Amino acid sequence: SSSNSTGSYTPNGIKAGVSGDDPLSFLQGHIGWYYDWNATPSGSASGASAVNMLWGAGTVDSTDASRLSAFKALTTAPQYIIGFEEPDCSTPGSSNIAVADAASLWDSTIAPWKDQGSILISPSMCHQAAEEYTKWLSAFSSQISTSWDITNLHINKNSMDGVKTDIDYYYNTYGKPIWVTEFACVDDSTDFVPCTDQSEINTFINDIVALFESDDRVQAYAYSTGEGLSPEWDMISNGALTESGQTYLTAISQYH
Repeated sequence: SSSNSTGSYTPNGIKAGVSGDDPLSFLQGHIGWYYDWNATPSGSASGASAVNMLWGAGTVDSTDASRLSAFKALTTAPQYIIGFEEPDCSTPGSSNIAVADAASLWDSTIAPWKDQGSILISPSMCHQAAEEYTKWLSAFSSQISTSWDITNLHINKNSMDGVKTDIDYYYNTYGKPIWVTEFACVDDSTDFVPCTDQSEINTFINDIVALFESDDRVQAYAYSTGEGLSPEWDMISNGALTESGQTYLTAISQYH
């Protein structure tokens, strides 16, 4: 053996993860990792790694303020840090940060942990592969002094062709391993229309989990439990695991 992160780029050798705390009790034993958009996840699961996150710059609302303040009070080095949630968007549950402000915060507040072994995951673009035209991440990449280890994607698509478009764009541009920190069935061909048909949702979840497992560029992925998606996409409903939640669980259980 030879003479650095404690963590692997695929946490615990399981690509599959989840966003949010309510799902953990249900997915435990079949996921490598989890996060809940807080500085530290409030939930816990044996067998999986907690992933830390800095959601934003701390001014969108009092939750943004609370998360930045918790992140600055960390005294124990994260294994993994996810960067800002959709700083390129201004709509609900997006962090809405100008490039220059985000670069400075990344460098001052996230980057120092790399020295302690933390794996750095980039901010997520809401614009997906249209980041080619909006140029938020590309300008951010130019302005930061400490780069990321792992390129962070949000995939909101309704076909594997669209999923591949996103992975291709980000892999061809940066040549770094990818984490899909949120995916959802959404028709984005025209505007942003979340999928509502359960049968199409099931096919999507089964298809995308197979794609991600087989794609060596994708080192981790997580089902989105974020805001603005269809009720049929909800993983949890009145404390129960929904059909969509069960389709994800069954799909990731074929692997681990």
